[PDB]
Amino acid sequence: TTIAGLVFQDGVILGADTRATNDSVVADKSCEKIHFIAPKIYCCGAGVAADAEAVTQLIGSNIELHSLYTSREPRVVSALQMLKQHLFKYQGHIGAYLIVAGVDPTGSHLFSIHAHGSTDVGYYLSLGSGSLAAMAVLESHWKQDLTKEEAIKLASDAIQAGIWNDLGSGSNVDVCVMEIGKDAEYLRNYLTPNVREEKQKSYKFPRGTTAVLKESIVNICDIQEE
Amino acid sequence: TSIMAVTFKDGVILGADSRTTTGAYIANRVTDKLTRVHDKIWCCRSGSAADTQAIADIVQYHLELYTSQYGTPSTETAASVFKELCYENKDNLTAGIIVAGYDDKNKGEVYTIPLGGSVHKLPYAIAGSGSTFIYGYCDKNFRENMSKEETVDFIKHSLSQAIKWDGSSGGVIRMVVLTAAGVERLIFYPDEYEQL
Amino acid sequence: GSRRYDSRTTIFSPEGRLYQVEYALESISHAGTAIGIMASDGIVLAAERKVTSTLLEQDTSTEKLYKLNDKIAVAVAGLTADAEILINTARIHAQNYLKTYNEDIPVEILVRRLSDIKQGYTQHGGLRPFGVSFIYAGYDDRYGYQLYTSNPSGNYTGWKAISVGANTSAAQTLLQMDYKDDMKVDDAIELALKTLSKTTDSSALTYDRLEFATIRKGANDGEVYQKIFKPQEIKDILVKTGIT
Amino acid sequence: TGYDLSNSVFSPDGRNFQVEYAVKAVENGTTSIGIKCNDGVVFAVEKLITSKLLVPQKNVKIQVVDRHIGCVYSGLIPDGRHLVNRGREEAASFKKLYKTPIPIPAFADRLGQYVQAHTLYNSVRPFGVSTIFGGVDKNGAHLYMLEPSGSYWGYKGAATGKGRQSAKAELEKLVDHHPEGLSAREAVKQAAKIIYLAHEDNKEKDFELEISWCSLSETNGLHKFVKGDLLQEAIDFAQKEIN
Amino acid sequence: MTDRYSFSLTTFSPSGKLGQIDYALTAVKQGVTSLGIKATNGVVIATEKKSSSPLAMSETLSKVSLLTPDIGAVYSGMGPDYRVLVDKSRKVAHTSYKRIYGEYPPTKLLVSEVAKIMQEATQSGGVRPFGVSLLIAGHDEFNGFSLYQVDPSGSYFPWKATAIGKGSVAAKTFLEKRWNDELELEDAIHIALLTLKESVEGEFNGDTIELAIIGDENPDLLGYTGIPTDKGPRFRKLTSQEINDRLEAL
Amino acid sequence: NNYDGDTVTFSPTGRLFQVEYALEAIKQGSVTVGLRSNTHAVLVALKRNADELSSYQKKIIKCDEHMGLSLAGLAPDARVLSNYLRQQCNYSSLVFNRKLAVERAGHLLCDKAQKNTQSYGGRPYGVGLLIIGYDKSGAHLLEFQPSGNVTELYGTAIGARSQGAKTYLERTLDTFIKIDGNPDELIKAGVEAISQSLRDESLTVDNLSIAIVGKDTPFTIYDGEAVAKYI
Amino acid sequence: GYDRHITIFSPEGRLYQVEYAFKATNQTNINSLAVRGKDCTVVISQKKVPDKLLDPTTVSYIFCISRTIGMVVNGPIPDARNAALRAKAEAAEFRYKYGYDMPCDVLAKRMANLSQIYTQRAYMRPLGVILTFVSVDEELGPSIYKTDPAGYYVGYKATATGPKQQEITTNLENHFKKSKIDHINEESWEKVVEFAITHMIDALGTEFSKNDLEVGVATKDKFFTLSAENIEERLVAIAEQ
Amino acid sequence: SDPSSINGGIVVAMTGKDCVAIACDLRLGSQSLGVSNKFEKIFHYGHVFLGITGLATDVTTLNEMFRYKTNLYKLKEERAIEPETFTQLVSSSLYERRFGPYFVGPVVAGINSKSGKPFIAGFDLIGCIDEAKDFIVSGTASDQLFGMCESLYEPNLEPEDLFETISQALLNAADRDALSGWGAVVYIIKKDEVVKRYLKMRQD
Ligand SMILES: *[C@@H](CS(C)(=O)=O)[C@H](Cc1ccc(CN)cc1)NC(=O)CNC(=O)[C@H](CC(C)C)NC(=O)[C@H](Cc1ccccc1)N=[N+]=[N-]
Ligand SMILES: [Cl-]
Ligand SMILES: [Mg+2]
Ligand SMILES: [Mg+2]
Ligand SMILES: [Mg+2]
Ligand SMILES: [Mg+2]
Repeated sequence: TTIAGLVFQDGVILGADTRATNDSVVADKSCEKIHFIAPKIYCCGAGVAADAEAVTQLIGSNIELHSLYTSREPRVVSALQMLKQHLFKYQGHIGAYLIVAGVDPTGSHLFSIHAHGSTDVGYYLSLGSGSLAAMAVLESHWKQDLTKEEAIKLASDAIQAGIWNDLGSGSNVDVCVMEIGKDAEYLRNYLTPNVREEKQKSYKFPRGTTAVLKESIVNICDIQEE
Repeated sequence: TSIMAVTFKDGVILGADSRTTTGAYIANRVTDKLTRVHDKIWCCRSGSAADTQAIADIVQYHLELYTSQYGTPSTETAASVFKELCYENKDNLTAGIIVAGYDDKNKGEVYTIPLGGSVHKLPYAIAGSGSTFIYGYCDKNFRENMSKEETVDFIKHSLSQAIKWDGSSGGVIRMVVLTAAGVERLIFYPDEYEQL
Repeated sequence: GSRRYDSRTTIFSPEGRLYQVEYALESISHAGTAIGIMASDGIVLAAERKVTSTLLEQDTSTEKLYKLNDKIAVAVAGLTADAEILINTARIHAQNYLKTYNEDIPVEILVRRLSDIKQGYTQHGGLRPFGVSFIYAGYDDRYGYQLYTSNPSGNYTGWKAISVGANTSAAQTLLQMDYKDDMKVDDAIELALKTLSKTTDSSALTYDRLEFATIRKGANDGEVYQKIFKPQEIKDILVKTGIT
Repeated sequence: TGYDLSNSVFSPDGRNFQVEYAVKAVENGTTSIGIKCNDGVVFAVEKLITSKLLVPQKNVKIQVVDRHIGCVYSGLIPDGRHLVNRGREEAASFKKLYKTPIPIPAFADRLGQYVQAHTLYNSVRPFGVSTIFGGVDKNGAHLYMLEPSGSYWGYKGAATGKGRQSAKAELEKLVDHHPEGLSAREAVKQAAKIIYLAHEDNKEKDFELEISWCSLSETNGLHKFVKGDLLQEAIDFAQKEIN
Repeated sequence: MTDRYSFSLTTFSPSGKLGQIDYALTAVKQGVTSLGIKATNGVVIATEKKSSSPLAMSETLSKVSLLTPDIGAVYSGMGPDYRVLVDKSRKVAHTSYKRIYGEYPPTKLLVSEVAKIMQEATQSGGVRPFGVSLLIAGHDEFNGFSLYQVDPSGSYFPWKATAIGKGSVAAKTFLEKRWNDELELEDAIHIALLTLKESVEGEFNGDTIELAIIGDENPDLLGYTGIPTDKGPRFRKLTSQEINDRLEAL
Repeated sequence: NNYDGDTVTFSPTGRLFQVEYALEAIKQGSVTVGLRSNTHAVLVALKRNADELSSYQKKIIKCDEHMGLSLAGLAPDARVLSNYLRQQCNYSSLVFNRKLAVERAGHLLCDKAQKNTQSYGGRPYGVGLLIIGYDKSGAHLLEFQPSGNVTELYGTAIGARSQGAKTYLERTLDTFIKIDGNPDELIKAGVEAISQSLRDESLTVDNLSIAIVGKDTPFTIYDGEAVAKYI
Repeated sequence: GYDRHITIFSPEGRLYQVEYAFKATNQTNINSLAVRGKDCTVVISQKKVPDKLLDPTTVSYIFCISRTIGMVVNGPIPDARNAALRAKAEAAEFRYKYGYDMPCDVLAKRMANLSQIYTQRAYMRPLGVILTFVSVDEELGPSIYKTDPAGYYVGYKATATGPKQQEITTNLENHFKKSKIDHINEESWEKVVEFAITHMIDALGTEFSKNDLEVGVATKDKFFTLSAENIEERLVAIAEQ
Repeated sequence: SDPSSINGGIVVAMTGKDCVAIACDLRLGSQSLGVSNKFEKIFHYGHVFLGITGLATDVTTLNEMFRYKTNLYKLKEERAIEPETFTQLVSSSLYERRFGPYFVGPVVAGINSKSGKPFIAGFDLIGCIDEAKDFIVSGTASDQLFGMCESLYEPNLEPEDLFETISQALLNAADRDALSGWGAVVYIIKKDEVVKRYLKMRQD
């Protein structure tokens, strides 16, 4: 996995690749690692996939109820504090590594959360097996007061560095842009640099190639009736 | 990590590096290890980042609730709450915390809480992996009732050496000054302190 | 202390009756009549809704007839909210039995379980009993078609035809007069509707007032079908039997 | 009617009659007082000598909490002890966590909330004691008085029990005649006098005076009982004033 | 310091009445009029903002509440009881449904869960019933639009249109005359405002009336873009201005 | 009247009727006397029989080697409270290698009795106790009432007709307090005191129960022919 | 007639214990008032020290709940302190869990939900208090939110509580009918306090000394109570114009 | 020792044009010993199909669990559960055992009755959802199935072509795994008809 987050002039942006792996095999070629928490708060996940998914969903559910209760827009610090306190409780056994970013009445925010419950504040961050490839790019090119156009370029470049150079990371680039005073725009498959090339042959078989012992109709309906 | 708190004439100064490592990878090179549990009671964190954050967050909560009921807590009271958490959960924590604070009555006070959960009130304290390299230096150069400028230089030179020799320490030298005048944040960059 | 305010819901009267059970039965006597009639080839459940308003959305409404599983249904008389608590328990018990034995729960076993729950509220806990009487209509491969009733006491009994709710005295006399053992579902449908039509406190019996259901072993290829009648279908069967 | 039969029931007035009935038990008890002085507090109490068989100086009524707080009470004596036992647990857990000994206002609320909790349910009875307590903390001397309702305020002088009106009148004179303040040793003498004057309400049986004090100069801010020569000096001063 | 009320406070009287439920219904009768009308392409729920003081800011007191993005609720009776029911209803929609199935519950099932909560206050130890009747309007994919009433007993009924509280008898007669199965949402809003005017004494405007709809999906109110399947909340509370506009065409 | 249904209810004059009714059970109980000098402390108890076939109900219980009590009222409640005292005496010895002070024992009984008077469901204890003991500050005599009130005394009596014995001790105070290093004369004074509370019946050999504790005397109970000496 | 002793419905649909808790509210015979400025929220309350033996510095019905939130109570002090301690605990726990300071209106709602529970659950009695919360909220600005024994709560432009609340309420109503705004258009809190005191004097028809009042002021990022000398300065300014 | 490979077996699912296919082998073993050649791994709850590989006791348990849950769903909702909703239910139910998981590799397959859209999904043992457009694989020969599917598959196959592709993917994968085979079953699922076919394969 390669996930990153960086801040720009009046916003924060998250990036992520789309490859989920089981050991050395590619389980998923188009998985969304950018998780929804609130309309304007998003979370990138690395580590154990089910853990990263479940924890963001749970905090997202609790954030929604909290928002209803208080009649206020949820804050990124609330998501951060709830995530870290949950992750800390489980002592790293929930192996979720997250980059949380969003906009709220306080402003725009960017945090990282580790599975053991530690949190960081940063202007640019990266997590997962491709974090070093991504951080190399962010360290070379990040500056203050980036425009949105520069920020999307840098974020996607950081994710790409991971895609190419890290075996853990691959396939496509997802991005989410959270800008102050605007709707957050979620850009799944922002880049598609790894479309499979056309195959040499078609392996569509002649019908009747497979030997069959029995056939039957399955009754899937309720009550066959009189 | 390299951290220290030093009492002086007008109050106390906390000092820290900014490096957080996961093995040999620097996970964060601009970490803020000086953390606020009350207006003029701060702490320096070393050991498990998860654990020291979790503790500091609980202490901040306790002192906030103390303040609602009984007014401003002493620095001793803050150190006691840190100690209580560290000591009672010593089997599940890796936390080395220096607590520093300013009362008007007591002036500058420094308390160090190492791994065990013991408390030690000191004129100054050093801690973290990089502190080993500056026990000699700090013992020879520390004086009581220094000025603000002398204490800033003492911390700057000390942590400069700690950073130089410890790979686990590095980045910027952050400091927080606690006096009657208020709370002042200072930062010192590599180009400044490396040439000392 | 608190003792002062305790109604003591689980005590005997000097005569040896359970006050709250008796008063719950009095409550149930005012509820809309429900009739169950068991035939050789199926069971009928008919029931009268209580709250005639023109603005009640009848097609999505369910106050009387509930489904427990594919083989067993109930007709309710009393507090609907109380009944739904018990119904969800019964639905779970059926699925627990199915998970354990890999066979659908026998009708009597489900009925006993519910009746045992109701009983508990009359003997311990200090809570009010459930103000509900059920007619259970069901099928299994042991006894075939079965009708039961349970009441707030937790007593249950088996029936060929039975009524609960309002005017049960009048209703049970009329059923006892016209029921026969060789009867069929179509005849039982007619008997159920005729009985309600005479015992109703309303001026006339109409489709918007009724909930109606049949359990038939007259599904395709010897299976059992539960039919909860839609409003239009109740209106058709009222015209067919000649009541409207 | 029936509003007075159960604790925590509001009458149509807005009153909890059971608490007001607990006050009657307090009013029935012996006289106890508290005097705030310059750098501390003085507590004194009337102990009715029911019989010659009572051992003198043994049935001690005033109780210490932690090392710096004194508590005295009038009414049902066991209820007072139960409250002090709680106070000691509160003062211990405060010191355990926060290191510093419990401040007097902090301590006052700990008792206050606990007594108030016994007016919230019908399963408990209100406390049949008014408790006068106080001591010296980091912010100086404090004297409090705590009623069966959970109500408490800070006081210059406090009094409760059967001789409270008599005592209160005497305390009010001291407040008027000493605006700059009263010394610790003066307050001991005046406390003795006030208990002696307040004994006209319990005049049938003779009594035994008991005094305690916390003072920053005289006891190092610790609670101590007034004993021996200092006690006898206060009894002599009190005996002189009544005659 | 014990809860000793482990016995029912609601019990059957000799006549078969559950007194506390009847008395809760009497409290609902005293409460301010609220109503619900179901159209073909929507539902409307409405009530009077009976302001307890003119110094009070009646905007802060929401009588009409969002439970889920596609389900809304209004009440008549005791406001505090309603407020806590809305809190529990919102939560139960997550715990007993969204966290299991990854989608919001349909109207009838959320209603069933609220009904259950109210039923339990009618039988559990040491509690009185809730002193509210709720009108819950909602939409879901397989049931379409729906309107439900929920009483202190825990009983619930689906309605085409109804009213509860103060002037409900007169209001229900008014709705019977006006309702048909071919109403558009705007027609239902119009009828709602007419019906509600009869039970209101004083001022009748957008500031003294609360009105919400379950209608079309509002992608503008969603807050984000990039997921085609999430089209936005069907619940929408009408503004003070939006109400006043329709009161001119009244 | 209306305020005597349970212990949790104050009357309009600030009285706890259930506690006062428990106090009444003590007055119905058989007389027992307690008294002490500087060296020794003595319990004397008039035991009560059901009829001529029955045994005489035991009135005195040992709590430790240096402490014990006599009872008047509900004997099962005395058993509970004495057992509690035994445990507290034992806890002091095991944990602190320390004999429990008699004053502290009284404080413990007060607080145990108090909890029953403030909480619902419970009832007050229906028994009065006279605790004697010899500790690090010499001889002691306590009187426990189930209201909670414990009182350190030179001498006292509780039970039916106890006022006669109590008046005698009040007169004799100056004499019996001086009976130091003479256990037999102190017991005599206790036996003479309890005699003032007798009517019709007199002190026989299986009627009388005496106990003593002192300087070099463990708490020991005398019954039967052991007390014939003092009749 | 046990429907009047515990919190269950009377035949009329009433909770008599809630109604009698409202009557306990006025047992102190103290009137409170709260108003909003531009940058502030001011709360004033009558202070009556009838006994000369009382330490007047400890007689207060205004509480500092959090740094941002203040709370004035109308009702007996034991219930006031019960409510104060809980509100403090709730405000601190909120900050710990959710990472930002508890808003005034959210605390008011929380305390009101707690009050509701006492009206539904039999074993708990209602607290005989009306809680007026004040802050300068970081989202909503100057805020007044009031809770009662029924569990009802609502926001206010201004409010008054006590025996003579109707007189104070109508006085304030009439002022805001003139100005046609939801607040006191005044820059400094000092002048908003002067307004509050002046309009209480007019409404109640009584003059005040420095020891007859008790004042609380909410500004951005702190709530604080005025000393007797701070109030005296306020009273001098009122008299001088 | 490794629970997921004691009993063995495989499930593969594929999408086609207005259809889905789900297939499984029939082997149940105790490591090397073959025990049963009739152990089907594909179940159905209404029109939603669930294949489950892994530890056989959990395969059976989860089938009984999802039958239970979908039956109660149907009674309350008054409609059969859809593939997308069921997928979330499987995920929920697996993750609630996060720290004592069922050792399984479930595969959902079905057609949404309202939208008509073909749907397949796979999960790890703790409920992470892989919602593939093309195919899902599971079991002890998952590597082999990935290799077969990835080359053999092409989108928008007609039901009777899709049958040949999924069958050849299963069979040839199974023959390279010691713990899979011993017979196979292929379900071809269309919006309102489902055909079940048992395949002839080598019995070693
Ligand atoms: C990259 C993280 S990494 C290896 O640190 O670079 C991605 C992040 C990610 C992918 C997908 C989502 C979608 N919700 C979110 C985040 N993570 C992975 O590739 C990690 N992969 C997995 O966790 C597997 C996902 C399956 C869908 C293939 N799951 C497993 O391998 C589990 C792990 C596990 C099992 C038992 C106990 C603990 C952990 N089982 N196996 N084999
Ligand atoms: Cl709440
Ligand atoms: Mg270095
Ligand atoms: Mg109550
Ligand atoms: Mg093989
Ligand atoms: Mg083989």
